[PDB]
This record gives sequence, C-alpha cells and structure tokens, in this order.
Amino acid sequence: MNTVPFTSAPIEVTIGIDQYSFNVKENQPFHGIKDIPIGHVHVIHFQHADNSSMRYGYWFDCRMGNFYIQYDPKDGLYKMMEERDGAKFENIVHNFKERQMMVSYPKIDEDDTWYNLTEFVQMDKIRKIVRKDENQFSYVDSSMTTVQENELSDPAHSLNYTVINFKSREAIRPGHEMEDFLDKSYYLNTVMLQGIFKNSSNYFGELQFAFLNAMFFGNYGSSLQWHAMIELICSSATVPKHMLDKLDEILYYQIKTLPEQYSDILLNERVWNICLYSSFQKNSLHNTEKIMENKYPELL
Amino acid sequence: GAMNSSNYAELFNNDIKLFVDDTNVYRVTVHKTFEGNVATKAINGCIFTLNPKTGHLFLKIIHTSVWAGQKRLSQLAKWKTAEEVSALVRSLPKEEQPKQIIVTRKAMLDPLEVHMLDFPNIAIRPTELRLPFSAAMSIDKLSDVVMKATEPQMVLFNIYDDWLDRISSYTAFSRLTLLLRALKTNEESAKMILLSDPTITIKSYHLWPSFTDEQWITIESQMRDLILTEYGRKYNV
Ligand SMILES: N#Cc1c(O)c2ccccc2[nH]c1=O
Repeated sequence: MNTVPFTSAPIEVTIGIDQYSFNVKENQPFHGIKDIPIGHVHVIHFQHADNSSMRYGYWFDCRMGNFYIQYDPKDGLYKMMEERDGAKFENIVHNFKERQMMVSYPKIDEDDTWYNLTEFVQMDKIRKIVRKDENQFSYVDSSMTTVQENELSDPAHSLNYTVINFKSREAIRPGHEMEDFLDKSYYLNTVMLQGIFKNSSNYFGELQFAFLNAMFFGNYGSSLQWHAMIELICSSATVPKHMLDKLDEILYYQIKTLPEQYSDILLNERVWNICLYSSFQKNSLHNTEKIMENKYPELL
Repeated sequence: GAMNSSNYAELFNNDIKLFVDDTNVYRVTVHKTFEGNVATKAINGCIFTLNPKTGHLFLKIIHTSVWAGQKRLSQLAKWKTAEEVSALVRSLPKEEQPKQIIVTRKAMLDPLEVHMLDFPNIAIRPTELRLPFSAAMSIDKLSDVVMKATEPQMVLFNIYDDWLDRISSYTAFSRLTLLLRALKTNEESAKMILLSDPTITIKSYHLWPSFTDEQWITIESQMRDLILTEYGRKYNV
C-alpha cells in the first residue's frame, strides 16, 4: 500500500482520489493520502474552494516512482512532483504517518468499483494520450482540448485521443460508402482494432480513460471521445462476443458511478438512445440498459 | 448552410451549383396479389440534377434492374442517388465541377456527403425552399425517356429551352418553378393550359411550348390562378 504525501495545504481545496473526495481547509495540517492500492492507476484531483473553475489532477501509478503533492504559489496550483531520493521520501512519509497527518484511501473490501472503472487503463497508454515525457505522471484539467477538437489550439497541452470520425475517408472504403456508413464493422475491426489499437484491451483502456476524464474534470472533449468509442462498437454489426460482454460490464460501472446530478451534461441523449434501442447491439447490453432505464429514464 | 428565401440570388451568381432532387428515383405502383396481400412493382425512375443558372439538366434514368434483389429500397435509393451524383461530378472537367450541391430533401445530406469525401471543397447544402421538382415527370418528354429506358442512361436537357436568350436566369427559374408547382398541384389543368392549343407547338429540341413573351405573361397568369384556385378548392376559401 503506497502513499502520495503532501508538502502542505496552503489553500482550501476539495481533493479527490479516484472516486473519493474530502475537503481540506486553508492551512489545515494535511500531509497526504496513504494506503493507496497497488496494482491500479490512480488519479488525485483538485477543485479550489475560491475558484471552482478548473478541476485539475494527476494520473499516476505508485509502482513507477515516489510522488508527492506541493502547492506552487506562483502558478497557483497543487503540483505533483517525483522524489528521486528514496530515503528522504521514506523518512518524510514515516514522520507524516507517525503524526497521523494523512487520510487513508477508504476502500471497502467488497468494493471492486475502481478496478471495474480502470480494468484496461495502463499508465503507459495515458502517457501517450497526455504527452509530457519528463514526468511519470500525467496532468489533466477541465479545459484541455483534444487533437480532434483542435483540428476543427496549443498542441503541447492537448489530449491525443485516437481520432474517430464517421464521415471520413478513414471510416469509409471507396466503393463501400453505404455499407461502411451504415455498418461500421470494418472501421471498428480492421482500421481501429487491428490497425491502431492492436487489441480490444487498448481500445477499452482509452474508452475508460476518456470517461474518467469526463467525469472527474468535466472535460468536454473526453466526453465526446467516450461517446464516439461506444457508438463505433454499437454501430457495428460484427463485434467479437467477448467485446460486447465486456463493454456491457464497462458501461454498467460507468453509469453506476456517474453522479446522478451530472447526467444532463455527461450523457448524450442521441448516442444512448441509438445504442440501446436502434443499433445492431441494442440487445447485447442487458446490464447497461437495465441500469440506464432505472437510473436515467428521463434521458430515454 | 441552408438555402432559403434570404439567400435566393445566390442561385444565379457565377459559382457553379447543382440542385439534386431524388423524389423520382424509386417509383412504385402498389397493388393486390392473388392471395389478397399487397405488393409493389417498381417502375423506372430518375435523378433530377439541375444547374439553375444555365438550365442544364443531367437526367440520370434509374432503371428498375438496379433494384433487383436489393432490400430497403427507399434507403438504397438515397445512396444510389449519391453514387450517381458523385459519378457525374467525377465525369465533369474540373472547371465544370460544382462548388456547391443543394439537395432538395435533407435525407440526402449524409449519403451525398459520404460519397463526396474525395471533394472536400464541394459544399453539400440543404434548402428550406419547397421546390416542385417532383413534378419533373409531368413534363411529357422527360417522362417519355424515363419510361422507355431499357438500361441505365444519362440524358441531357436544357430545362429553360431558349428562354435565356430573352430573360435572366432568375426569371427563368421563377417561370420553371411556377410551371412545376402548377403541374404538381393540378396536373390535368396545368397541361390543358400549356397544350390545349395545338397551334402553339413544342420544338423538337425543346420541352415547353414556343410562347411569345406576351403569351408567357398570359400563361404565367393562368398558372398562378390555377395554384390559387387549388389552394381554395383545397382549404375551401
Ligand atoms: N520542498 C520540498 C519537498 C517536500 O516538501 C517534500 C514533501 C513530501 C515528499 C517529498 C518532498 N520533497 C521535497 O523536495
């Protein structure tokens, strides 16, 4: 069980760690988060009390290094930083653990929510969507735009999700215009799965990462990407059986975890109605359809 | 974006454009079977592709064999339309290719956009105008060549005959849409107005009668009266 310790907490802030969150007061003696489960990526995220503009945060994996959070009063945010001296880190942390100045990652033993939301998410893939190679962790915020959004303006600060566009030469084989537009199987299976992602695990990982950025940061381009990746599967008549079953589990946990009050902005009515009621796969997402109907029957 | 009453003069500027109407592509007669069920029989159709500035009509005849063994024909018809319009554009020299294509029915937007991916600089636009191009099959020479076709065929016409020698494109298009609106609202009465006089003939190389300027005023007035009448005969006014 690993630890993301904090220099201090000079400004009042709501801190998230994965699906959990707690409020820290200005200059409250807070020195970080312990008992973080090894084996998963994690995200530590922030919303300042004085300016709810810009939720921001850091994706990290404690197996890749020793990380700490420190407030920068010049740039005005909590920054993740890696400690290269392992003794100094163990020593600063143990002192912080002995003074009980750390909150405990509050995982219920029965609870597989975080695993289910991050099953296919790998740090190495995050670091290719979010390019900042000198760090082992990845900064995301509410305002960052995606490669695709920019094509339609600072490239170093972009989310490099795989571009999906149903009316593009990439999606439509010359001579198969109607076929490929109405059945997206060749775009899913040949172009995307075999060609770009290499396997369904990487595809699901990007879909899951896009959802988590939409949920935790209100990142609009991430929500667009999440819906596009769902729609591409549902709009394909030919999808491996293992992918449909896994997709149903993935979406079920995403819908389960979504704040009830954010459904108006994080869920696209058209995509969901098409996917659950009109698409080729309208009958292949039983768990997702059941939770959506019982939790958001208005949207539908 | 969409073409409407506010940007109507754009139709007659010097940027090449084409209207595409797919109404008459997939045509059927509905009938009873021996067992008393209902079935359709397709008849030949056409794509109506018209340059409103010059009057040049690219009438692509859709022969019933294109539907043989196909499903969901009304959906296929939109895609076949877009395939043929794209084929037409590719067949034209670059300097004759349109800058815009305006579809009369919004359901043609996605099929045409997808077939025109190779032409990203050709704008595909809908229109809010309710144009009467479905009535093209009320023009006797057009109906005749469509019904007589035994194979797919493209036939070229000028839908304005020689009118542009005497009037502007704007006025020619206004006359065409009045004639077609009349034919759509009351075909029998419209044809009587046009063709009741056998002394006023249609040139071999024309579609409409050779009316003098003053006879066109009389004709145009008779067509308006017909449309207004039908509007009353309809709603009772
Ligand atoms: N300044 C400073 C530092 C810290 O506050 C710190 C706190 C937690 C972990 C490692 C740390 N390293 C530092 O360099």
